[PDB]
Amino acid sequence: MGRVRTKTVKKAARVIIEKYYTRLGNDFHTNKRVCEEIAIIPSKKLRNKIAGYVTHLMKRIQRGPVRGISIKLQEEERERRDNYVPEVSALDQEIIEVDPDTKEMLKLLDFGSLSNLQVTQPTVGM
Amino acid sequence: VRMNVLADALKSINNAEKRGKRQVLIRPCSKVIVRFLTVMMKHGYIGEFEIIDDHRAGKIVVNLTGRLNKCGVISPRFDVQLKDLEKWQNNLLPSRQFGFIVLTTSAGIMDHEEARRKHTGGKILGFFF
Amino acid sequence: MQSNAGEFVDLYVPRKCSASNRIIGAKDHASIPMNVAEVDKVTGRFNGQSKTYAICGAIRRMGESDDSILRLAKSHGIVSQN
Amino acid sequence: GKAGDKEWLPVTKLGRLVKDMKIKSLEEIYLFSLPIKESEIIDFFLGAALKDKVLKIMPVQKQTQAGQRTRFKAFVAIGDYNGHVGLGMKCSKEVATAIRGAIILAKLSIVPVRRGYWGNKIGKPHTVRCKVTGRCGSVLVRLIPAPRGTGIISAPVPKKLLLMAGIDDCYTSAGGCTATLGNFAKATFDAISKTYSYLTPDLWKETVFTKSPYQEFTDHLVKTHT
Amino acid sequence: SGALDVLQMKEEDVLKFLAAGTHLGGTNLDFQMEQYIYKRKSDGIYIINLKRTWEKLLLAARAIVAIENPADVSVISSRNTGQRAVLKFAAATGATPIAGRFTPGTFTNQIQAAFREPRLLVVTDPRADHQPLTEASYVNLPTIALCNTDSPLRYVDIAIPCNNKGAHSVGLMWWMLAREVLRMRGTISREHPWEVMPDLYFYRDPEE
Repeated sequence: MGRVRTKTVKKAARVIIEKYYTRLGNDFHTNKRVCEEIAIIPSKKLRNKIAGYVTHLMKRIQRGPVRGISIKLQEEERERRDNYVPEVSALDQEIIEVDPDTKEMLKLLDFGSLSNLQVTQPTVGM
Repeated sequence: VRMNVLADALKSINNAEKRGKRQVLIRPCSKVIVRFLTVMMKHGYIGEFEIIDDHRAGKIVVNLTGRLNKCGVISPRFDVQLKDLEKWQNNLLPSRQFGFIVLTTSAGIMDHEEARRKHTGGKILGFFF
Repeated sequence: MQSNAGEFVDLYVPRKCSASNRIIGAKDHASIPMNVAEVDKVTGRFNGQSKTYAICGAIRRMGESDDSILRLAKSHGIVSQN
Repeated sequence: GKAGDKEWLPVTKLGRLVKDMKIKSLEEIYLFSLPIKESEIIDFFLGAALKDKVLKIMPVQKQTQAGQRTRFKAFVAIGDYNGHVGLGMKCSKEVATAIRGAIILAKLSIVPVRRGYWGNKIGKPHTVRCKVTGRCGSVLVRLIPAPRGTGIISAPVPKKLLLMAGIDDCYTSAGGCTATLGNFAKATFDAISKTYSYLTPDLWKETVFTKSPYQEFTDHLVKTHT
Repeated sequence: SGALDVLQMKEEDVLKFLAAGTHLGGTNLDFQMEQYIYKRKSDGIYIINLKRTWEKLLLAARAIVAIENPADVSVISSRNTGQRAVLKFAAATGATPIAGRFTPGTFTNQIQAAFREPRLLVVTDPRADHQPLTEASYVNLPTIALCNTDSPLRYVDIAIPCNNKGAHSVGLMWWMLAREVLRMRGTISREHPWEVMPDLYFYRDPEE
């Protein structure tokens, strides 16, 4: 057994998926022949490996985002989460009130609106 | 106990200046400490200072700057005869050019530079620079 | 520093930090000049001439610089009653 | 045959301002207490007055299951006779490479010294301003000022450094194990550093806080430069 | 403040401070954070003054203005809450973000390709980004950050107090910071509503 993939495979596998993302299928044989044309792998046995790992990565890339390499459409959805989230447009719900000892600060700083009072019991853990 | 008051005093203001401070509290206030710090103020190593009054002995508070490097005491109090002077000041000062050995004479408490012009030896107390 | 002529010597005259009153050497890489920008104070828009400070590494590394920078701006502006 | 150097393309901000020659002396650099991260900056301002004096070339060696393995550790001094000195240590497998590594490192760590007078003035300072010390792990030195024409009265090791510094008159005394000269020379160099870090009544007048070269010359550095 | 009421805190901003819970601050205190606090409740929670927060905001922001290049005021945050906030900061105003893990040696190397020499730093939370602070004191960088009650001060020149335990307190404060620098330098000034809001400086917050 054994046969844990080396770094020479994992380095180029990531690269080949980033710049030829479109050409990929999810079949072994198709992904082999693409790697043969978009690059030269100087061995035959090495080629049969790099294809198989390119296949095995492409399975996971069709789920959530991989943390070793980037593709375009994930950076799209990244941007779409990072410019507005549907949760709020209001700040925060527009009116939030506070309890005393905060009101005393506001009293001495010329503010006197939009408050509630509750004088919660003593004390820490008690 | 507190055998020598002046000797315990200077170490506070020495320690305090190093850490970076500019107000201190020194007790228990001897007249000897006052006239010391008066001479030390003229030359410009410390600022104006406030004597708090108590019936017990008082307390003194000082405002100081980073100009001071160290004031030490020399104890016990030896005599000087204006030929012993040159030997003392060599060992105790960083340079001939500046630094001030203090002493007391019958003509009062003063630096060594003044005592030489009055022809007065006396008992040495401390130094500073 | 002066001589017989009063001729000034010493290759560089070092700079002396604001809240510690001591001098920082050629190698001392925790000493920072910190530029505060003035404003006109009629519209609250930037106007040119800066207030510049200097702080030594000793007060920085112990965590006393925060008070010093506050006090410096407290004796000037912008700080009123904090 | 074929001619022209091309050497020293700066990757350092401070190095670029020197190469474009908008910083006119090292004295500006030291006044802002900046690091120097390249060895060609110093060798641009100077380079026709810097000598080197290789102090010791010392072996050290550790033990492993195949026996000894020895690396050569050499100390190399550097200084022009106008007030700038430095010192460096480096070790390597072989000799010449370690020496050349130290001649680079010593230029990098170069600093100025402050010279002063005895008790009176007649121009041109000949000695140390004040009585200072410098310690490196149980070795210390006590550089004491001296009158003109006494020469440097010291051991052989600090007599190198102080002579290169342009400090021509000095009294000294040592304390502790000076046999292990790596301590002894680093403790001398420690003392020589303190000269501009010792406050004197001359320097009591307050500085004007002139604006930094980093600030003023930033206009050329807004292209892509770092 | 300085100018009489054309820089002083308005009635509007008070609501935003209180809705984002910035006034609240943790149980543990430091001896450099004593003055910023006013007092305690009847319970463990110590109420930061908002007047004292406001003054520190200004000269902090004015120092970010004082540089003549806005491409070398390098902001840093590595906590997840402080990722989205800083990204909008340094996108809107000319600055350089360093998001996530710092990867040490980036202020002292000549071989690394992420080497930079900035002038200022603006850090969230000293006790997540202790690494850049230590390296700042090797190359003479001024430093600014957001402190809490229990965050110690060391290798920082000025603090900007905040609740900042992972809250709307974070994103609100980075928005306000970017608002001020534009009032002095930019043409956004008028001091009446800016188009950009603090509703996208808040945390990603994993959605349904």
